[PDB]
Amino acid sequence: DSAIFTPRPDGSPPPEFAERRAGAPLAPVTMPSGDEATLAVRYADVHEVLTSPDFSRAALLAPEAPRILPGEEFGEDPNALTNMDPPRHTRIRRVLAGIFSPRHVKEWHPRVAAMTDELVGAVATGERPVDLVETFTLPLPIQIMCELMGVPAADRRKFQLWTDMIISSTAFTAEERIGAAGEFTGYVSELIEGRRGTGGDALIDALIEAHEDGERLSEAELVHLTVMLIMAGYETTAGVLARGLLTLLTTGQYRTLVEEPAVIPTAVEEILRYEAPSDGGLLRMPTKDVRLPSGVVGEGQAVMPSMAAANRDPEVFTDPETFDVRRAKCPHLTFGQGAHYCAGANLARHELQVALETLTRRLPDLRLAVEPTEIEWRKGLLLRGPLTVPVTW
Ligand code: HEM
Repeated sequence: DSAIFTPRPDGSPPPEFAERRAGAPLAPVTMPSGDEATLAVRYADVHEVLTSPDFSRAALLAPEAPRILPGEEFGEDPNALTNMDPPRHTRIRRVLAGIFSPRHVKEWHPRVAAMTDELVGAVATGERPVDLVETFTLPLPIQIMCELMGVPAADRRKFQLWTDMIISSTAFTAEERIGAAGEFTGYVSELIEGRRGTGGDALIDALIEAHEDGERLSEAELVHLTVMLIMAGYETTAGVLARGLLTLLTTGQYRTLVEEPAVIPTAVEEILRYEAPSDGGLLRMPTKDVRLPSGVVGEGQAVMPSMAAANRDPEVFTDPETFDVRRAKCPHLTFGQGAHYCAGANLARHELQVALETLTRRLPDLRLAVEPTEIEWRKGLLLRGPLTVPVTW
């Protein structure tokens, strides 16, 4: 297991979050690696940990630094954006801010709608019951990312299988995951070679142009970013989408969106808040003693921010354990905050919105085909979600 506390059979939070928010807001936690870190669970603390300039990400690559998981995985690549500090991080963050500008993401809206229509159309004209994960919530983000990256349809499954292997640290050995990452990268390098200089207007072309014309990305940064964007845009989105649809169906609030589609934008934010798929996040190393709202974290003592625990803090969210698609106030931290705020947040939010728009439009009578306790879940602190979501109509 890679769960933060006891592995859980559903999407409910571990009781230690509420216990800690009440009586131990900044206390050590033993991570799956066996190393310790300070677990921040209150929203005020997590928000400061994510936004303060007095924390480092690159310091966690040092040999004696705490690690979240046992082994030497791929979050140790010094060319990964999540492992960088300013000024290097600043340069690449500025490149990505232009590439993912609201104007540029809006230009990708039609492809997002086309892929969503295709997959919902296939469900609606097919047999029932169906597993909505295999037929929709899993394929949709990876197909979108593959389209935006100029990947042929025939290769989407390889990308899905490679990503699943690389992120499933407890399911495959390091040799297997290293091998998949080597294929992934190798494919992406050949993709760039066949794509560069041909005048496309996709995400992949904007990344290539940043390297070739701007000289604002190195070759290793370009290749690593392209792989990361695919992996992040696929798994995290797919997990939030499956968790959110399961919760909509179990609470009966799917019907709320069918009858009042104007609620879908607040529903997307509430799904992000309530089904935040990572109980824990990337560690932050204090580069000096940092005064947080609940206490001081010492220089050199790494902090785990829990965005999921922050997302249920009653100081910020009234009735935080209630799922309410009409919730007006929803400043969740599911996309993080500060320097490493999700670079794809606009695209991810739009995908979720269009998924719910299209499912409720085409399949208004959708309902669970099994009792929710028959569904198996992933357990790990970096990504939890249901394995299947059987539905019918
Ligand atoms: C629902 C979907 C998603 C969620 C909940 C999510 C969440 C996050 C979070 C929490 C972070 C910051 C991690 C930290 O600071 O420790 C992050 C970073 C990032 N996300 Fe997203 N993500 C989602 C979708 C996407 C999509 C669609 C893309 C790209 C197409 C993307 C690209 C990135 C990248 C590149 C970073 C690193 C930014 C940096 O370190 O400067 N994500 N994401």
